[PDB]
Amino acid sequence: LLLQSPAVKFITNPEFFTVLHANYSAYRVFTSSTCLKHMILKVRRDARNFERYQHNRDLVNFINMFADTRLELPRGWEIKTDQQGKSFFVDHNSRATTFIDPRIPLQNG
Repeated sequence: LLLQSPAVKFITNPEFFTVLHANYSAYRVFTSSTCLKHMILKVRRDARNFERYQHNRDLVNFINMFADTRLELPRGWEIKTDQQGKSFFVDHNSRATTFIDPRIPLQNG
């Protein structure tokens, strides 16, 4: 499940670590964690782990560091927002909701 999600595509992409190192603060979040780094490495080894960790707040916040909110949302996605302005993302294509912004890199192999 979720093997074609933007988050799995990004985390398991050949160039994930290049994109990570190019974002210094994201690099700090990854490098200095224990649990987040462990979860990212588990997903990279076995992508089934992403669905298992999909709503984990630290994983969501980390992947959202890479979101480019200047881009259009991809076809079929909708943003909804909290009274507190927290955004969530509905992929009406797969009828699934996530806190992770689909406008993250490394989506196409």
